[PDB]
Amino acid sequence: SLALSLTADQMVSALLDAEPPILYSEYDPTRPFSEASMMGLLTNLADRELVHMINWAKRVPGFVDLTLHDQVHLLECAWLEILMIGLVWRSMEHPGKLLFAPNLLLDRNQGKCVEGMVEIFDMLLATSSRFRMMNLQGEEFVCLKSIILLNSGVYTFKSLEEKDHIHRVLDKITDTLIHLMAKAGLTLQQQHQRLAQLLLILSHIRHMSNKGMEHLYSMKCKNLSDLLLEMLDAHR
Amino acid sequence: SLALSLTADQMVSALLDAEPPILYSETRPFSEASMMGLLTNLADRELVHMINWAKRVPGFVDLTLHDQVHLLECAWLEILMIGLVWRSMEHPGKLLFAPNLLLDRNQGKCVEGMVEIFDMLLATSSRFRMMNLQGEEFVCLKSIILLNSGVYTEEKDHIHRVLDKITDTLIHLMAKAGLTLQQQHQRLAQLLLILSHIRHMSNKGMEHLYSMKCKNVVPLSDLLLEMLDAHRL
Amino acid sequence: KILHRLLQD
Amino acid sequence: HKILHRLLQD
Ligand SMILES: O=S1(=O)C=C(c2ccc(O)cc2F)C(c2ccc(O)cc2F)=C1
Ligand SMILES: O=S1(=O)C=C(c2ccc(O)cc2F)C(c2ccc(O)cc2F)=C1
Repeated sequence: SLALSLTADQMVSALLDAEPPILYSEYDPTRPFSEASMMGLLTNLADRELVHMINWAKRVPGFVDLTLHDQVHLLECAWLEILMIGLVWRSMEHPGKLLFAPNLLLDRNQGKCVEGMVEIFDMLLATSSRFRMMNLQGEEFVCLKSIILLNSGVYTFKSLEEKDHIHRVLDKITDTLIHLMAKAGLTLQQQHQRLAQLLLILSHIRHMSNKGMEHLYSMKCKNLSDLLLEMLDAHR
Repeated sequence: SLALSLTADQMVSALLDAEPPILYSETRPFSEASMMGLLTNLADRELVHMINWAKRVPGFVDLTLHDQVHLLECAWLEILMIGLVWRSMEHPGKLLFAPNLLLDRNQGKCVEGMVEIFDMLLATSSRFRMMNLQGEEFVCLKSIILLNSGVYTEEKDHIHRVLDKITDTLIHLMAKAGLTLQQQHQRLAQLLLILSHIRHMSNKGMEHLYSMKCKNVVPLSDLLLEMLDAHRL
Repeated sequence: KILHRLLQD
Repeated sequence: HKILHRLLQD
């Protein structure tokens, strides 16, 4: 209820203050890496990020007003989307490179170390170049990331009055995005165009998550942390 | 180019006039092979009309031949699904693949793994019902899927300007319906967020067709195999 | 290359 | 009771 009674600026400051930290990798550059090592670095990193993401989700306005079964469901469908949009956001100031960690900056040739990883790398890179071209703002980013959390699992669900509450919160995040674009000087036509451009990117983020979900499911059945396999079996 | 110098009302009528026809399927209880065959045959014939519909999408003919191929290869199942979901709006709990082929989720059990995709499609149709999706909005969403789905995989500046044009058309439609400024961008967001689920359904449907191509249960058409092979390289 | 042919027509 | 089920509580 308090999430609905939030002004747009209080919505932004709540999302900004809830941002998770940028974690570091175990990456030791004494080694050029094998496939298992580079995969171990990304797997260990994503496992520690999931713990922060879970506690980040509890501070998303309206997420706490949901039942525990619904919270588990939204996170199970959206966890990789949230990891990826964060990676893409961290990589905005590093063209042609993915900043997995401050000490783990990788280009596409290093992504070829893992079989099939290069295709997902280019998609992640193209998304980061898109955020760069649009000059995506951190206020817009935290809105998009919370939209993913509330949207990606809403149609994979009597009583269903909770889905109506989620849509009310989603409408509030939409109001917040327009409020930000109106403050930056954009005209009404420019606000609606930018709003559409940002939300169409979520379609590609869903695409990368689906492809990445198959890539991880292959690595499991080809020789990951327990929390990650538990998330990976949610797509099965 | 000409798509940009065109008004919002002219965008709607152009998209409406380009709408493909509703095709029919070719009575015997269903099995794994029979139901997969009817869906494969129906989808193969729908693809031929989609290709001619795409050429009538404003701005699509301005693209190069390779870029047209890439967009259709990336979005073909999305476009089939949003059309199926659109046809099934006035049939709650059922999927209208063809006028003579209306199926419920119990009939989706005739094919393994088909149930999960059926439930997602039925959920999207009920979402369109709850939102009271208009046909003018539907043809805008379908053309957005065509131009957007493959745009990240300048000729892209043209596609993005055409995409902005469709956003202006959607907002123009909502302002004609009497919606307020807040109701306009809210409904715009609600419609575009559905495209993320349509993409998710297509990816799940793409996995399912690759399994049947390997399981060799029903021979797929050469065009359908080419569209399916494009999602791996 | 069936898709190419169908786009030519 | 899964891991995610418990971390959401704690
Ligand atoms: O597509 S990826 O190259 C990117 C990631 C990934 C890892 C961490 C992260 O914060 C974001 C990511 F996307 C991963 C990823 C890789 C291994 C893993 O166990 C989990 C993952 F998510 C593969
Ligand atoms: O996920 S599905 O249950 C739905 C479809 C589908 C078929 C035709 C159509 O017009 C729309 C569809 F979604 C299909 C589909 C099924 C078989 C096929 O050969 C092509 C397809 F597209 C599978």
